Amino acid sequence: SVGGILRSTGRYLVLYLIIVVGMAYLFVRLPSSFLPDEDQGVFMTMVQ
Amino acid sequence: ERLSGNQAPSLYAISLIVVFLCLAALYESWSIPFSVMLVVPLGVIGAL
Amino acid sequence: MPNFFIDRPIFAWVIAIIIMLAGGLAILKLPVAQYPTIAPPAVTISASY
Amino acid sequence: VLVALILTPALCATMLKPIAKGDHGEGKKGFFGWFNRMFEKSTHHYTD
Ligand SMILES: CCCCCCCCCCCCO[C@@H]1O[C@H](CO)[C@@H](O[C@H]2O[C@H](CO)[C@@H](O)[C@H](O)[C@H]2O)[C@H](O)[C@H]1O
Ligand SMILES: CCCCCCCCCCCCO[C@@H]1O[C@H](CO)[C@@H](O[C@H]2O[C@H](CO)[C@@H](O)[C@H](O)[C@H]2O)[C@H](O)[C@H]1O
Ligand SMILES: CCCCCCCCCCCCO[C@@H]1O[C@H](CO)[C@@H](O[C@H]2O[C@H](CO)[C@@H](O)[C@H](O)[C@H]2O)[C@H](O)[C@H]1O
Ligand SMILES: CCCCCCCCCCCC
Ligand SMILES: CCCCCCCC
Repeated sequence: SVGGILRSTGRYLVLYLIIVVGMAYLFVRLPSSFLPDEDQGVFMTMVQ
Repeated sequence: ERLSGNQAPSLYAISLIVVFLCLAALYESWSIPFSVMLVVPLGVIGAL
Repeated sequence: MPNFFIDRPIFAWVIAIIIMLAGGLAILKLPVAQYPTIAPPAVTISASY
Repeated sequence: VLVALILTPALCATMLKPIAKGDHGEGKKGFFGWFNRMFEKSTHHYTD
C-alpha cells in the first residue's frame, strides 16, 4: 500500500495541504481558556 | 493582564528552530529535518 | 572530538547557532546598569526627642 | 577553546582554499605581497 503511495507522491501533497487548512480552520474556531472550573464539592452564596 | 501577554508564539517559534537544528545535527543534513517536521499537523488535526 | 566535527560540519554549526540563539534571547531579558551592587548595605535607625 | 575544537576545524576542512607547496604569499600582488616578503624576511632575522 505504501509502495503505491510513493508512485503518486504529488497527490498526497495536495491531501496534506487539505489537512493543514483543516488544522488551521479548527484552531481559529476552537476558543481558548486557562484551566477548567472543577466540581470541588463545595460552593458559596453572597447575601448583600 | 497588562504586564505582558501573547508570548507563546515567540517561544514556540524558537522551539521549532531548535528542533530543526537538533534534527539537522542528528542526520548531518539541512534538508532531511523537514521530513520529520512535516508530521506536526498529523497530530494536531486529531486533537482539534 | 576535533576529528568528529571535521566530518560533521552541520553538527558543529548547530552547536554554534544554539549558543548564539540562547545568547540573543538572554540580551533581551538581562538587566542593564552602570555597575552591579557593589556598595555594602546599610540600615539606619532614626529617632526624635 | 570549545569553538576552536568544534566549529573552527570544521570550517578549516570545508571553507578554506587550497595552498600549494612552497607558497607563503610572496607572489601576491600589491600591499599583501610586500607584507609577506617583509614578514618572511623578518622571521629569518628573528630565528637567527
Ligand atoms: C545542562 C545544560 C544547562 C546549560 C546552562 C546554560 C544555559 C543557560 C540558560 C539559557 C540562557 C537564556 O535564557 C535565560 O535563562 C534565564 C534562566 O535563569 C532566564 O532568567 C529567569 O530567571 C528566573 C528563573 O530562574 C525567572 O523567574 C525569570 O522570569 C527569568 O528572567 C532569562 O530570562 C533567560 O533569558
Ligand atoms: C555580536 C555583537 C555583540 C554586541 C553586544 C552588545 C549588547 C549590548 C546590549 C545592552 C543594551 C540592551 O538593552 C536592552 O535591549 C532590549 C531590546 O534589544 C530591551 O528589550 C525590551 O524591548 C523588546 C522589544 O524591542 C521587548 O521584546 C522586550 O520584552 C523588552 O524587554 C531591553 O529592555 C533593554 O534593556
Ligand atoms: C617610522 C615611521 C614609519 C615609516 C613611514 C615612512 C615610510 C618609510 C619606508 C618604510 C616602508 C613603508 O612601507 C611602504 O608600503 C608600501 C605599500 O603600498 C610599499 O609598496 C608596495 O605596494 C605597492 C602597491 O602596488 C607595490 O607596487 C610595491 O611594489 C610594494 O613595494 C612600499 O614599498 C613601502 O615604502
Ligand atoms: C557546511 C555547510 C556550509 C553552509 C554554512 C551555513 C552557515 C549558516 C549560518 C547561520 C547564521 C546564524
Ligand atoms: C577520541 C574519541 C573521542 C570522540 C568524542 C566524540 C563526542 C563528541
